[PDB]
Parts: sequence; C-alpha cells; structure tokens
Amino acid sequence: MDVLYSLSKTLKDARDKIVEGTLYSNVSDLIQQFNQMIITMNGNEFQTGGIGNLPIRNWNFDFGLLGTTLLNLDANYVETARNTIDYFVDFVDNVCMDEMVRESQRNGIAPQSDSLRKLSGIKFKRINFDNSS
Amino acid sequence: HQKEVQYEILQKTIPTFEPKESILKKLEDIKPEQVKKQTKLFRIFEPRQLPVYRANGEKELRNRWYWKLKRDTLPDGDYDVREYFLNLYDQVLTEMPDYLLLKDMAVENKNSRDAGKVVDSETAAICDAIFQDEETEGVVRRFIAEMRQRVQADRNVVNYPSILHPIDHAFNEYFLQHQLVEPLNNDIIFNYIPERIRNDVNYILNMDRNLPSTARYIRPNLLQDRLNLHDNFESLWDTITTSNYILARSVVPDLKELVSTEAQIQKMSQDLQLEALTIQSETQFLTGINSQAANDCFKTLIAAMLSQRTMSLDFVTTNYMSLISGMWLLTVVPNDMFIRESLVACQLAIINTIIYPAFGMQRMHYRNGDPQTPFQIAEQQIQNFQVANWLHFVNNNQFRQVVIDGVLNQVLNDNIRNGHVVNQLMEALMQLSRQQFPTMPVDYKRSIQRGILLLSNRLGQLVDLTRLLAYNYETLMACITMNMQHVQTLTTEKLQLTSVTSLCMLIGNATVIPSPQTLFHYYNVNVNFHSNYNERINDAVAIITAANRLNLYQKKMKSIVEDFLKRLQIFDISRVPDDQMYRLRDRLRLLPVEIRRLDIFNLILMNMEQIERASDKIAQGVIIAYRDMQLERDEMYGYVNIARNLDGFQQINLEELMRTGDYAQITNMLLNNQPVALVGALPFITDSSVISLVAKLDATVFAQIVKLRKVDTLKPILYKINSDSNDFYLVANYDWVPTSTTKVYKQIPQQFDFRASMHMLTSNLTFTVYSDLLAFVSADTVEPINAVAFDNMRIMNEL
Repeated sequence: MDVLYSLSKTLKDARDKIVEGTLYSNVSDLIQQFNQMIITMNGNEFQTGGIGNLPIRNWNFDFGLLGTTLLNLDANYVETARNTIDYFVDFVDNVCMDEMVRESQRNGIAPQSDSLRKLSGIKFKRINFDNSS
Repeated sequence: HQKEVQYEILQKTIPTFEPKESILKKLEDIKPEQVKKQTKLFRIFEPRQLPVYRANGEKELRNRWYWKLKRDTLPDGDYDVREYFLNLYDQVLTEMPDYLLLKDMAVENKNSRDAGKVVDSETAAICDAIFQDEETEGVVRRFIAEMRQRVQADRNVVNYPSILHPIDHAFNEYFLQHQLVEPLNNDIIFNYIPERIRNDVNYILNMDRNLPSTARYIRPNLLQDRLNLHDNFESLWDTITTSNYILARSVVPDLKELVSTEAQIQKMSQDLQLEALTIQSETQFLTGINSQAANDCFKTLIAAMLSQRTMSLDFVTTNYMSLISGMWLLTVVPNDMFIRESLVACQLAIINTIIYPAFGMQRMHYRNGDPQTPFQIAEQQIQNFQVANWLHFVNNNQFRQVVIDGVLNQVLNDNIRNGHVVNQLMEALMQLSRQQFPTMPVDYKRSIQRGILLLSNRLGQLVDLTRLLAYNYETLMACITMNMQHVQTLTTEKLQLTSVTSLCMLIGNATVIPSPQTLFHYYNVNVNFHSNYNERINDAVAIITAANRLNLYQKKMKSIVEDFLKRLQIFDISRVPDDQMYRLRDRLRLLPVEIRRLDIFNLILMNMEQIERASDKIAQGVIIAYRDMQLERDEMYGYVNIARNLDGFQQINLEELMRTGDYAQITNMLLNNQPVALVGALPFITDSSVISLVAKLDATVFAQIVKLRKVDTLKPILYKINSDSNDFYLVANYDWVPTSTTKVYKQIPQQFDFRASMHMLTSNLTFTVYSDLLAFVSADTVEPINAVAFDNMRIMNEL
C-alpha cells in the first residue's frame, strides 16, 4: 500500500513538475526518485484484473532512465517522460482498481490483488517515499 | 607459451599495475583530503578610476570609480566563453578553502581614528584610495575613518570591514558560511574507532590527550559506493580487489613459534612411508612444507577473505597430503571464496581419491556445470554420519551478509569462529582412518590413512589455528569502511595446497593478533581510500554536470572519467576496456551533484553574464542596420555606436552559424542589406577617429564572413569619439549628427558604490584543525598468551 501510494505520488509529481522549460533544479530530486522507480520496476511482470468484467492486463516494465544533464527541460525530455508516465499511470490505475474490487473476511487489511502482493516484497521497498496524504 | 599468450590477452584488459606489490605504496600514499586555507579574499573585480566625458564628448576634470575585472582574459566566441567559465569553476573548486580565519588577513586601516583593521590588504588599498579621493562623500570618508572591527575572543568570533564586489562578496560569504571544519572532542575520536575494536577486551584504548574547545577536524566522506563498481565492472573490480588484497596482506600478522620444520618433516616422512611406495613423484610429496609457506598461506587466506578476492586452488592430485589439508581448508574457508572450477576440482579429487574409495563407493562421474558441487552429491550419497555431517557443513559454510555501522560485512559461521567445527572434520577424517578401502593396495591405503591421522592428531592445533584465523579476520574486518561485496573476480589469487599443509602441520600455540597500531594504520588507509574515492566521484560528477549545464557539447567526458580513475591511484588507465569507461561515464552522469560544488556552480552560472559583460575585450554582439543611427552619448566613451539591447532585429547566433557551416541566410542578408544582429562573444576594434566614422569603416567588416565562410575573424568597429580624438574638431566645429549603420552590443561598467560594497565578514578568531584522530588514542594490547576470542575464551588453548 505504501509502495502503491509511492508509485502514484511519484507519477503525480512527474505529471505536475516535468514540464517544458522548467529548471532541472525544480525536478532533480523528483528525477532521482523517478529513476529509482524505473530501476526497481524494470524486468518485472504484473497481471491485473480477473474478477468480474475487469479485463486481464499484463504489464512489462522496460524503460530508460530520465536524463540528469539539462539546465532547463525541453520538448524531448518531456516527451520521453510523458510516455513513461502514461504507461506507469495506466498500470497504477489498473492495480488500484484490481485491489478495490476484492475483499477478505480473514485478513481484509492485507493486500488482495496479486499485483499489490508482489509490490509488498522487499525488492520494491526502495520505491517508497513521502507519505503525506 | 600459449598459456602465457592467452593470460596476457586477458590481463591487458585489467587496469592492475603489473608489479602487484607496488600497489601497496600507491595505496599508502593516498593522504586525507588536503586542508585548504584562504590567504586572501577571493576577488574577480577591482575598483578602477576611468575618465568620463560630458554629453558633448569633452573629457571631464574628474575620473570615476568603476568595477573592472582584475584579470580580463575572456576569449572570443560563446563556446570559448563557456569553456572559460568551466575553467573558472574548476579553479574555484580547487582553490575553495575548507576554513577561513579572517584575523590572518586583517590589516591596519591607515585612516582609522580608533585602531581599526580591515580584511584584506586589497580592501585597505581601496579604502585609502576612496579616503583620498576628492569626490568622495564626507559621510563615507567619516565612516572609513570610524568603521571598526569587532573581536570577541570569549565567543571566538571576529568581524572585519571589507570592500567587495557583490559577486566577490557572494563567493567569500559562501566560503565563510559553509566551512568544512567541525568541533573536535574526545567523544568524536572515541566513536571514530571501529565499534568492534572498542568492545574487544584484547585492546586497551585510552584518551590521554586533552582537546581544547578550539579543536577542529574534517569528517571523511565515507559514503558507500554510488557507482556500484562491484556490478558490471569486471576489470575495475578485479583491480579494486587486487589492491585490497595487497593491503590486507600487508596488515596480516606473522606467525610465531611454529613447529620445527625438521621435526615435522621427519614425522611426516616416517608416517607416510613414501619411499616404500611406487609413486612416480617421491620427492615432490613433502616439498613446499616450511614456515615461509605457512606464513604465506595465513596471509593469503585472511587477505583474500578481507578483500573478497577470488582464490584458485593449485594442487597435485597425486599428493593426497595436499588433499587432506584441503579438507581443512574447505572446512574453514567459505566455499564461495574460490573460483567454481577450483572448488569443484579440489572436492572431486578429495571424493575420488579419499572419501569414496574409503567407503568402497564407485568413483563419482561428476559433470562440469552441474548445479551441485561434488561434495553436495557426496553428502546425499554417503551414509556415514561423521563424514556426511562434515560434508553438510562444508556445503553450507558460505559467507553470511550483515551490515555493521552501515558497512556490509562478510562474516563466518559461529562454528568456524570458535573453531568447534574442526572437531567434526576430525571426526569425519577419523572415520576415514578406520575405513577398509576395499580394493586399494594395502601399502597405499596405509599411507593415506596415516596422512589422514597426521591431520587428525593435530586437532587442538587446528582448532587453535581456526580460532586465530577467524579472530584475525574479524579484527581486520572491523577496519574496513567500504562494503565487502562478494563477486567472482576475473583473475584469482593462486593458493598452493602445500602452503595449506605447511600451515596445518607447522602452526603452534603462539597467538598473534593485529597490533593496535597496525589496526589503526589499516583503518586509516581504508578511510583515506574511501574518502578519496568519494571526493573524486564528487569532482567528476561536478565537472560533468557543469559541462552539460554550460552546454559544452564538444567536451569529452572520457577525459574526465580518465582523470577520475587516475586520481583513484590504483588503476592503470591504459588497460580499462572502453565499454567499462562508457558505462562509468553513464553511471557518473546519473549521480546528483554534491551540495558545496553545486552551490559554487550556481553562483558562477548566475553571475556568468555579468562577468562576461564586464570584459573590455569582447562585445556581446553587433547590429548591422543599414539605416543611419545616431551615435549614443555615453559617459564612458563620448559618442559611441553602442546598442543597449537587440530589440527590433533578427538575431543570428554566431556559434550556431559556425557549427552548422550553412552561410546561406547570413550571405543572403548581407548581400541584400537586410538588417540583422549577429550575436556572440566578439572582439572589437576601438576606433577614436572621426574620419573613420565619416569613411563608414564599421560597415566594411562583414564581407569576410561571406568570403571565408568564417565568423572567427569578425571584428566589428566600436567608435569612441571624444575630445581625446585627434579629429574631434570635426564634431565640435561643424553642424552634423555623428551616425553609423552598425552598433556594438556591449554593456557599460558598473559604478563603484561604497554602500553596496562595504560588508562585515565574520569568522572564528582561531582554531586548530587535526587530521589524524587515531593519534589521540593510546592503544595497548594484552599479552598474546591471554588474548581471548568473541566467546571470551583464549584464542589458542593448547598452551
């Protein structure tokens, strides 16, 4: 749940802060967090949605890191970031929906969907950052 | 010959200095980060008196103070200017002080009426010049005569008046506000000692020095590897582990009071009865058994484990004494410390020469690439509990990973540390001495069993040796500061099993532990290497990031990476593979810049344009407007064809024009007299001749652009018409408006303002910076006879 929230928060920050012409100093920490997220998620397969009419979605992560060398962000940087952000946002939305439609009488506080169960492993705990909501 | 050729092919890709041992010197020459002290305030600007002119172009009777670059050496061309500012960034970083004590730079203020002092002598010169100037305000003069320093010795604080350009003040204030010195007290030194050595009862640590409150020190940057050189840098990691292995060899203690080599050799010869056998190699059996080999084995084992450098096993299969000793070696040394082929070969020799023949089992037909080692198969296939249990331990005695004080450490099984598992080995091989060896010839069987008993009957000595080896490893591992990453290296350290036999058969009961000074030296070398590694990473990342943010697209990061590797002191850069160099570049590009260097770069970046426009030898551009424009009236020139901005003109970037080589647009505009602004750092000719302006020579300087398709020779004319011109009468005695078709895009110098330049610089009155903290620790050791292990029992109990 903390890793899922951190993914969503990182993506929201990327959508709100990775904008054309912005100083790299405005995004440097965010770019580090985003690259950490990409590294952590790369090479992992996820499956979301086999309950009700929720479609089966398969997710593969093979993305390049964002650059750290610009002074102000330009169109190329924003386009690469936007493509990666779109894929990740779709993945996070599907994972959230898959988790929202499931319930358990025994351990209902624990994750129900297999995607969130996978995200609860130690290998994803690096993604975790600011939990302010 | 062929083997040497192939090994040379492999070694040419490893940046390890070929005389391995020489590396030690290179490792021990790395000193702590040199402490830099500022001797004078950092200045880019100085006040200078310049002549001024009335609106009619007549020189006035007074000069005016303006800020000018002390060293006006800016090059032409925008790219060259950005390179100049990168070089300025490097100069500032190298000359950046680690601390400042302003009292050192404080000098006497000549005009002070209250014994005033200022920092620095340049401020004194400026203040004297302003005091003597007739156009100075009386209030400013009285303040110079009354401004005072404040020295609070009880608080250890000093404030001094200074005159500085705002950029110079920014730099000096950053230096003053962000010094690297921290207060030093005995608690900090005590915590600087490794925590496991402070808890070891074999070492007595005392603090017999008093540190004044004015003591300072600079914290080493013991950040863990940001480049992850253990991952996907085979050659660099091979070099790193080789250097660590050499250092560890240097610090491993020497064994004392070893068994007499003559007595042990005669004993082994009598027991083995080799002469009575039919072994084709009768002499070679006991060769290599001596005290030198035993010491070399001790050093090699502990150093290899400390450096996590892979070891290869070199043995003659027919020498079953070597195999019997290798049984102990595999018992005590984790099996992941050996190259897989060597471990498999040694284990298969042990299985097919000793263990399976002992139990009458069919010789193992082991297959290379099997996920199981020969011992892992034997553990399942052997039913005897002694041998099977020893095999189980040997199979599962890999290093355990644990983080202590933020450092990853490879630690041993507790049964190795207390030496208890040797008993199991003894048990196992005692069983091997009772086995029938069904089909073996009886003399060879007797020789093997008597060798097994030779190792067996040294149970107490081997327990003592195992405890001593483990204790020495742990004590020297307390002194490691970089993560002990376990990787199978390209090259290995070759360990002779005859040296293992020497160590097993010659070790006595003389405990030898690292000296406290040896531990402190090892820890200091490790800290120095780690800090230098981190600092050079910071420097490389800073320069790469600055070059990228300065848009220095022709800069080769390869040179930066090579300089970084050279400053690491342990790489022969000529043998670094290119793929690894480029991977290093990529990983360095991803790291964030250290705060101090990044702040300095921000300062330089934000003040770049102001510094550039202060230069008197480059202009910021030239507008070619084929209409007649009146010469502006400027206090610094008289009449001058100066453009304050480029508004209203198409801009052609001269750097882009140079880089592309496409001169079609510029040529079309120059041919058709299309107004334009050529933008870029340009040298200009200062022309004071009115006749030159009438001759319109400023408009004659752009045809060479079309002719040569070059912009590096473009030198526009800047007119400076005033009463000092030889032909100024033409302006004065005739009715006309001096005009030109070209203007030079340049700025006017900033006037000196006393209120905007007078600052108070604050620092500490005095302190002493110390480098060797462990010099403040009085370290003694117990008698080796009384040295105990982690379990509070003596390391060697056979006494």
